Amino acid sequence: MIDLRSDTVTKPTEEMRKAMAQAEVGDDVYGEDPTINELERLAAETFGKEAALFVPSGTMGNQVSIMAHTQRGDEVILEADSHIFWAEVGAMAVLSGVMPHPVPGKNGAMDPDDVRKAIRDGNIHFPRTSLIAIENTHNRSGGRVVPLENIKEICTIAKEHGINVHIDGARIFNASIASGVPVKEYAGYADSVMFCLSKGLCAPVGSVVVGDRDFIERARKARKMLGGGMRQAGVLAAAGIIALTKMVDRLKEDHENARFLALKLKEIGYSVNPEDVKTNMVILRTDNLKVNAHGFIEALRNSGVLAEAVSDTEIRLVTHKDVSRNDIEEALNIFEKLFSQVQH
Amino acid sequence: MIDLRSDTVTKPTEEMRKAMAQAEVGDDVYGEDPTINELERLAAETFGKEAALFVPSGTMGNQVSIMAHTQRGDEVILEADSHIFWAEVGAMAVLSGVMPHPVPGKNGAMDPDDVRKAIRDGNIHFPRTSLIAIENTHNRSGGRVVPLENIKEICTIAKEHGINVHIDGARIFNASIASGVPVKEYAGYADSVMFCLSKGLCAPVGSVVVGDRDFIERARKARKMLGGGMRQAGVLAAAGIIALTKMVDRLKEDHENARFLALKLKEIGYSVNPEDVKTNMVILRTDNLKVNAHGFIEALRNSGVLAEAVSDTEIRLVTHKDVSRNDIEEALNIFEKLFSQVQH
Amino acid sequence: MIDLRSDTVTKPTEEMRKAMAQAEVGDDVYGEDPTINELERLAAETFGKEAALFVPSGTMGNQVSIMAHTQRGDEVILEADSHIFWAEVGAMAVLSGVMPHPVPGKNGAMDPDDVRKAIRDGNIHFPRTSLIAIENTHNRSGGRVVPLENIKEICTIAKEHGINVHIDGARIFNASIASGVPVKEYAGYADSVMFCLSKGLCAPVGSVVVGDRDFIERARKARKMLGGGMRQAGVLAAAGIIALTKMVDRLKEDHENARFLALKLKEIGYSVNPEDVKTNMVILRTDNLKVNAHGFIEALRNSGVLAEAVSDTEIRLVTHKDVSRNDIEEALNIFEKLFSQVQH
Amino acid sequence: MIDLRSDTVTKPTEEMRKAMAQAEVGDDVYGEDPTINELERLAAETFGKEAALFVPSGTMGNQVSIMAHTQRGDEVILEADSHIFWAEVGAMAVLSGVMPHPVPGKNGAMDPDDVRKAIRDGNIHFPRTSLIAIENTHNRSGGRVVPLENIKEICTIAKEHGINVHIDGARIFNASIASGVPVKEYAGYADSVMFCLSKGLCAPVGSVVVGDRDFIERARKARKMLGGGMRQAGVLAAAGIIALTKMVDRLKEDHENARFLALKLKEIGYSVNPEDVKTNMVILRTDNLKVNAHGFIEALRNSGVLAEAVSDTEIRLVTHKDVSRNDIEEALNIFEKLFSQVQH
Ligand SMILES: Cc1ncc(COP(=O)(O)O)c(/C=N/Cc2ccccn2)c1O
Ligand SMILES: Cc1ncc(COP(=O)(O)O)c(/C=N/Cc2ccccn2)c1O
Ligand SMILES: Cc1ncc(COP(=O)(O)O)c(/C=N/Cc2ccccn2)c1O
Ligand SMILES: Cc1ncc(COP(=O)(O)O)c(/C=N/Cc2ccccn2)c1O
Ligand SMILES: [Ca+2]
Ligand SMILES: [Ca+2]
Ligand SMILES: [Ca+2]
Ligand SMILES: [Ca+2]
Ligand SMILES: [Ca+2]
Ligand SMILES: [Ca+2]
Ligand SMILES: [Ca+2]
Ligand SMILES: [Ca+2]
Repeated sequence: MIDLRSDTVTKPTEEMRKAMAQAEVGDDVYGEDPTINELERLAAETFGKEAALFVPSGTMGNQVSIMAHTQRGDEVILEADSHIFWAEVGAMAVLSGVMPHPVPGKNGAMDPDDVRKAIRDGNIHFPRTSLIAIENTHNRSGGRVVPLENIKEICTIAKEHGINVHIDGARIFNASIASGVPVKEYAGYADSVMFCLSKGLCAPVGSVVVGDRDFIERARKARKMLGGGMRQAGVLAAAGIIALTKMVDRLKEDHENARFLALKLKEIGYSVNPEDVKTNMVILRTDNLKVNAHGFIEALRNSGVLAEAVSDTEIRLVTHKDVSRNDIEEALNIFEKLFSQVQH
Repeated sequence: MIDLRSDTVTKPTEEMRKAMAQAEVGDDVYGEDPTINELERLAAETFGKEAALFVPSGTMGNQVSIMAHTQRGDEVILEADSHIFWAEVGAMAVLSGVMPHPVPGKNGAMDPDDVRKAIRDGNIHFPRTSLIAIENTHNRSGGRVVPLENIKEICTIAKEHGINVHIDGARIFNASIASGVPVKEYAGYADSVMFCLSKGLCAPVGSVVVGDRDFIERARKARKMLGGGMRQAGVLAAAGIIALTKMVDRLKEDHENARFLALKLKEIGYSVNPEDVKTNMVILRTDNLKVNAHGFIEALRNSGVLAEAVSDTEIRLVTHKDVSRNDIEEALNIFEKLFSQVQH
Repeated sequence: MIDLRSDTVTKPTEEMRKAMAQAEVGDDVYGEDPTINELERLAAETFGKEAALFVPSGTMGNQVSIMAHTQRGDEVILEADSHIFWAEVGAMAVLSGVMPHPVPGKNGAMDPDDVRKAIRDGNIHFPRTSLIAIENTHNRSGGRVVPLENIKEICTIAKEHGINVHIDGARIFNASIASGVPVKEYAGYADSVMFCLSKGLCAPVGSVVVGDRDFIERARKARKMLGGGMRQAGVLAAAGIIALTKMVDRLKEDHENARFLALKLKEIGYSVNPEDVKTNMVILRTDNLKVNAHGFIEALRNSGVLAEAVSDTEIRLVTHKDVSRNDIEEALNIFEKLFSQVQH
Repeated sequence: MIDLRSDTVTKPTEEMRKAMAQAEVGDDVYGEDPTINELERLAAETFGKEAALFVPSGTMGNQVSIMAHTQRGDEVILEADSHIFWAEVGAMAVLSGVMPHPVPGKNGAMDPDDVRKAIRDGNIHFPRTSLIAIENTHNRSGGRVVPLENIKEICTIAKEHGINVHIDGARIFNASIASGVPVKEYAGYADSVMFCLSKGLCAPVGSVVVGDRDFIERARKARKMLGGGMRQAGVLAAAGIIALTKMVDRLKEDHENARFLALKLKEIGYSVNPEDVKTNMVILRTDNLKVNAHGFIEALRNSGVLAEAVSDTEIRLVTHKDVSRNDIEEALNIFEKLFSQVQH
């Protein structure tokens, strides 16, 4: 099977497996795991922030950030197709008692004027707007890179109102590799950033939240409440340090493989826009096929290629360390064989 | 002052004042207030439902309905400009732990195909869609009437998936008067309807939720939790019986006054669409004026007319029993004088 | 029927009925109801506070106070048998996301040393203690009066830790009449007090929260969220002004009737402690009877007397304006006849 | 340092470190991690249950169980000193919207008659009792073993009412070793059991929830919402399998070391009851010392022994794999040297 479903399926490198076996550990509830502590120090340093917090998932990273930024009855502005709204189980309503205010963007970029219009006036009928969340890269639109200028303008709006800014940077190193913007420059326009270790950077488990000391203290207590306060989690942090410090540069290979995949899919005749492919994701539309996305996914699966439908007419293909150029070429031979069987 | 801010400002009639003074009362927590019990009986009968529940506000009516229809973490589909999302203080997230799924409609009518697309499939990442809310009339769009066929098709969609349907019928009698659809007919396509007594029907306080016996018992316990469990509330229900049984027919006068207001505002030169005015509300746009909506609201207030801005470029004018045709004519004179000094 | 179930069953006086009929009203959402505004002014003045808030029930009064005093995850210290824990539908957990810390008291008075021990230290495992609630009079223990020195010492403890203090003063005027302590004096040791109009003071609907300006504005927004934001509620406030200004002194009659009831029940042979009866409630124990409290309640109801069991072995009898000494004498005759057939 | 603070401080065995490095992993969000899957199969088999769910902490295990057993506004009966109430950050109120009903027990055993009395009647004022939680062993009382007969009688009560039963079995294998009761026999009297891998069984991270298939499916979705849905968590489950299958028998050594510690502390002159010591915990009281528990903890820390104060007059000592008999003897020499310096 060639697995193009997600970059979460990456398996740990040999260096990571060794580091996990040899990890120096302690009880993180007492702040005594030295490898967790070093991962958090490195993460804060990398992002230009005072403090950092390891969490067992990107979902938890986002939700403790929302909890630490908000009070009950607040409203959170976020992009209408972003992960926090789409695919985090409604946690923001249950855990934090906040409402989402979905703003449809273009490729993850909310028009700053629409962000302005979404902020609630001080009026007894309205929730209090206390948080704006930005996702970079933006998953649903195809791993698109949100321009730094968009983040800067939204930060400017937030400072005018006293509103917190959170970046869902699950794939912020993919954004950085594609744009040349260092992650600490994105992070300078936010109060908090969540970034994942367990996607393209190939750690088996985890993400990190970075921000100011007082915010991270609140987020750490939120983590305890949600159940993310682990014991000898240095076993995980050992792999996370390798992910953060050694696995960023090679994300360029995933980007090259996704672009090559898209170029050749277009040549075959599929509805793909290679010009849209800036990081490790390709959106393929079924408009010129007689099957819908779900039927094409099943046909691919039966032919040895795993992918996911993100709508009835769109499939998402995701590259990562565990699909090589050889694997991409094999997948393309499978896509080529299938095209005459599914074309309209 | 000529008050076009809202139809909530209606004061009780002399008949209502007499009825409140001599209301037969009892302790509603024990179900022993005879006037509450008769109002609920009349309301259930009027709407063709098994049971009904008096509440002190339309907000509480919507929120106990949401609580009784949902579990924590569920999603509620509703129109993106509907009152439950716009102007109920984020209560659905705080009180029920549910997420709104805002669907932008056309004049309050969500496209049924967009409703279909908004229902979550059963994946672990997604909330469970358990409720669809429809607002009729639709406030923000200008008191617009949602077509019965829209409500009917959404009811069919909901039945398929085992999803509940709630009508926010704050102004459902205005809708009925304008469409000719009996309120019982609207209500047959919903599990619950909230309708207000304290707006155009001129009661001083309250709304009523109608629905099935088991739903209403759940909503009654939700009412107790939220603090709507009153004692000798028959004082209020006495005016409510008069509102429900005697004040519906004259809503036609409010509609005629709103249509007259809109026609004459257009003749003066203001940006109004009299063809959009089907019940008791008029939207005026400030696009051809030197001031925005907030500037115009202040100019109007200084000149003796009260209205509200619903955006930076739109004001909402609402007619009701306590603005006569005389008052509308006087307001139009004020609008005419103001036009030369606000015109662009 | 002779109704000893509760003092909530009080019906409005003729003076109240006239006042409701001619109440001067306005839209309370705009702060424009003159009778609500005067009731809140009188209430704040009576209790020595900056501001006040009318609410439709004592439950809502307590719950908006909790919301305005707390953040999600906080803990609220309160007496283990107090109404907020016992009989407010778990609202503090649902609406505010706070945990109760029940402290068993003696006659409603929590030992201040137990309050000290219940305050959480700052550890990551513990909620933040942000509120202490005191109930005076204390309902479940038999309408008992919490000593002023208890309230004073708990106030000192709370001030030390920056913890808010709420008095559930549903029956604070009963406490004041029995103790000689002015309600303003009780209230000076609390941040907020909720007191009821709809119990012994005989208004048909409502309670009032008093406190600081900023707290009351937070509580007013909480009221909007919960659905207590009414329109022309001056109809209710007119009766409330009469309740607050004219119905306090005669609570002495309720106390005398309760004490007479208890003395005569003991003379008959029932298990009652007349020395415990300081306001308008009597606890009767069924330990020397063939029936339990529920069996005795049914026997009483069949004989024309309404009361409530508060446990399997205890019934609560409550006096109020609508049970005269004549009615108490008639109830005692019924109790005497029943004794020979229920006695053990 | 001799660390008697907790059994959470256990470090992974050499066999665990090897197994983590060699773990066969996959993406647990897709159910594709074979080592997680095998751990869950083994756990369900061991406890006689249909299904099992790995979680990153015991706190998360308890809280997803509460979420899966309850609806908003429910009440949970639990022992007044149990971990869910004492030390889980008020999560049950925030995450599930439920109230605790603390019942003071004797050594973790709630009197079944008190459990009966705590169940709420069906009444509009009351939350719905839907869950009873039992903790075995009971931490705060000194690692005490709850008798099987207590669990059986509480199960009997729950079946009469349709109430769910959850065992907080963080240390259920310690209970089993001490009592001879197999864990699947305890579990047969519960709907769910949470047990920890990361305490005495020496895994670095994690716990497991066991129960019926439908309950575990709900708990798995709760885990996704809280942020416990990890990716290649087979690295952790590899150690967890060794913990579950190889580390249970040697808990007897921890019990022998705790009993030896207690016997010799009593001989030295400290206020310890060796007869109370049935598993791996010892409570030492400071009643006969001139210092309180906090001062004694600091004196111990400065002398090379780590422990924790659980009140102002009580310290808890906890044995585990990483304190040997040699370490216990060294700690006792330190306790002996200190006694003349702190005795009253
Ligand atoms: C932008 C963003 N933010 C947060 C998370 C939550 O991170 P998690 O809780 O899964 O560790 C994710 C997870 N995406 C998983 C996925 C699956 C298939 C294809 C692509 N992506 C995310 O894309
Ligand atoms: C559709 C709808 N649903 C619920 C409510 C809540 O009802 P309340 O809690 O206020 O009783 C309202 C209230 N509209 C008040 C208003 C003010 C100004 C202009 C127009 N309308 C509503 O329009
Ligand atoms: C101390 C206290 N606080 C708040 C409330 C809530 O107030 P409500 O939401 O009902 O307006 C009550 C209500 N007691 C009603 C009752 C019934 C039978 C016998 C005695 N009392 C209360 O005693
Ligand atoms: C009975 C019980 N249940 C759940 C948990 C939560 O498990 P956690 O979320 O920490 O993995 C714990 C944790 N006790 C940690 C501790 C520290 C010091 C001394 C003794 N114990 C527990 O004792
Ligand atoms: Ca900032
Ligand atoms: Ca991975
Ligand atoms: Ca239906
Ligand atoms: Ca009105
Ligand atoms: Ca104060
Ligand atoms: Ca009354
Ligand atoms: Ca069962
Ligand atoms: Ca451990």
